[PDB]
Amino acid sequence: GTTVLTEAQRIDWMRLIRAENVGPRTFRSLINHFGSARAALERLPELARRGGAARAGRIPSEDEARREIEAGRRIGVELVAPGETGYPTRLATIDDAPPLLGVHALPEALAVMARPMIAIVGSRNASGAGLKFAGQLAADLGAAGFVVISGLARGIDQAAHRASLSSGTVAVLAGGHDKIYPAEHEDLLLDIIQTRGAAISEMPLGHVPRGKDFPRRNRLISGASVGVAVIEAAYRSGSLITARRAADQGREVFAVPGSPLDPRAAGTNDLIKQGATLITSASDIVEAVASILEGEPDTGDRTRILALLGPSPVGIDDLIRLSGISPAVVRTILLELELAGRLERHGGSLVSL
Amino acid sequence: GTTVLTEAQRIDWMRLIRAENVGPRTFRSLINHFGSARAALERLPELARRGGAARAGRIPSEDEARREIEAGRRIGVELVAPGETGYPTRLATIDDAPPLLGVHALPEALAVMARPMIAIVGSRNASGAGLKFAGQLAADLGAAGFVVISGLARGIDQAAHRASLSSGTVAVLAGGHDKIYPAEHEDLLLDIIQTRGAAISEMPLGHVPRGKDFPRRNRLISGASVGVAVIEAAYRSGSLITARRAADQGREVFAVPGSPLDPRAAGTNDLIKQGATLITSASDIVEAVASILEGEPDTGDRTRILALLGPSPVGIDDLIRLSGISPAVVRTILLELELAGRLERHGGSLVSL
Repeated sequence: GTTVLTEAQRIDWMRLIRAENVGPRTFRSLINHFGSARAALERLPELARRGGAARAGRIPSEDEARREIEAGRRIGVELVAPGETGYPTRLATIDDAPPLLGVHALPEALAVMARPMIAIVGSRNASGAGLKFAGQLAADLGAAGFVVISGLARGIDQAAHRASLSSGTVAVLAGGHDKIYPAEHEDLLLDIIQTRGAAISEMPLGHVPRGKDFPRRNRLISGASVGVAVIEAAYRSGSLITARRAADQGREVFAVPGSPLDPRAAGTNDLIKQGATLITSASDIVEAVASILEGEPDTGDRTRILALLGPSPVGIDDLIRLSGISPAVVRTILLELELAGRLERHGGSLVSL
Repeated sequence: GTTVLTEAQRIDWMRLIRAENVGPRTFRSLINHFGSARAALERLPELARRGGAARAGRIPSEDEARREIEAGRRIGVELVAPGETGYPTRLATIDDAPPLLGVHALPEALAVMARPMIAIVGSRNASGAGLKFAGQLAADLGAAGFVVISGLARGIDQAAHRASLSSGTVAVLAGGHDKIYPAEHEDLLLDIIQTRGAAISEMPLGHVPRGKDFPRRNRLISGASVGVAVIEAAYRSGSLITARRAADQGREVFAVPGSPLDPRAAGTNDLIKQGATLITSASDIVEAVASILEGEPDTGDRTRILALLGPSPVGIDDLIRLSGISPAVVRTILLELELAGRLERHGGSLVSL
């Protein structure tokens, strides 16, 4: 597999993301500014004080971070960073990407995370017809080669996971890998792993999912995908949160239509009114995403690297962390740019356009 | 009311449109080229011969044309041209506008034709829910001030006419004013007239509607409207013909969504996929058309007149015939253009930009 951080670096990444007042956006900026997690961690106390806080912010020790990384390994969870095997590329490109993603899959099956994914979400209280449609859609997308990503929820999510087991499905957990919600889906999650899929989470081990953790996780469902399909949704359905994240991130949103009188079609019909793509079958999605979805650059890779470059020098490390693109592919792109004459190479692995 | 043709001119218009090989597009070009129907009628025999036809094309006499105009008056039908009271303005702007439109309304009620219209069309074999929706939609649009135009068909059309009687509805007939199809809708048509609406037709008196007359009439339903709403439509529904005409003419098309499993939602769902506006209520239409829908020019009038002008001189007659805009309003627009310095006035009422 591809590895981008030393064991010492992964420990420092764990210490930093778990630090008080450090979220995914803070982490990004800290690395952008100080060049490494090690360097960021040193400034953490003085930054807080100079910022005007009363007291020191909590910062996990080296030992606490190491224990958490080992505790995860003991139950089959690998903690991966952008650019590494197991970290889905599209996810690295969101504004608040998780610096470390805990991925639980069979030992040789981590590559499921490199495949193109479609999110299928919708009502927890779903109609019989919605469940049926969600299941057929997931089976059809899987047969076309997509991984189905969803949130292990009651209703639409589980129908989509259940029908995509054999082609590969990913579940995004709202809490720790060892604290599954809903409890009735523990069996399903194990079947997902056993059929060469994966569970992913950014939360600490032992973290019991709380009400507020569910919306937060939705950005990862949309973030890893090349498209989000909403099957059914009344007003106030949590699945419409996934749709809203998808739109913020620039992912295409697909919605299944229904009758104006159908309460479970109110949210999906409204998505369409607001610009989501109306779908009646998997082919509508496949045709839409065909457009986009080894050191060889994939569709979009060159464009995404160019976009992260500018008149101010950046590290190849930074480009990998910010784009999720494998090290080999980023190197190929920078090489293409340089000897087309469009790249300036500076001291210590730093590059400009 | 507004009158644009003398009785002698209307007779010549009747002779010409009823002439062998002269359709609405031919009529337009003949007037564009020869300046009047009288002048066109003289060339008709020599044009046909020089065109390479074997024999003379049939041309109605003055007496036959006059008899048809009088026969229509005897049952309450007025034959109107673009620019006149009773001729709906938007209809005059289609490529194949009827030169004379037979309009049947109460004596003082011809002004219903100047009001903004929304077409409501759909399945002849409609669901209970579709009929209900069509009825509520027509009543709501009518209460907002629109006239509902439709084709007197079984299913969706009649539900829309029935619910819009009191605010005003227009029926487009596939045949003569005295040959109603379906026969079961004779009573309904009379109720439309009695409640200050209208029936319109471009067909001769005594013309029994044939299979092929139905599609031809659909362009008038869409043509007179500022928008066409399709309520339900399976594949091959005749209502999708109205939608296709609407799109060719540049009218906005609205479609009511349904479940992917609903056979009556296949055509409407597909319209949406192809760019029609998804609606779940009258407000979606009202908001969409707000944008657009006395010598005072209305929204769009100035733009439409300017578009018909060019470096080559045209008559004010031509502009009225081609735009459907009242004589007084066209004169106001040309006056605005001229003394803004943008108009050239030539000999014999001819103008250029």
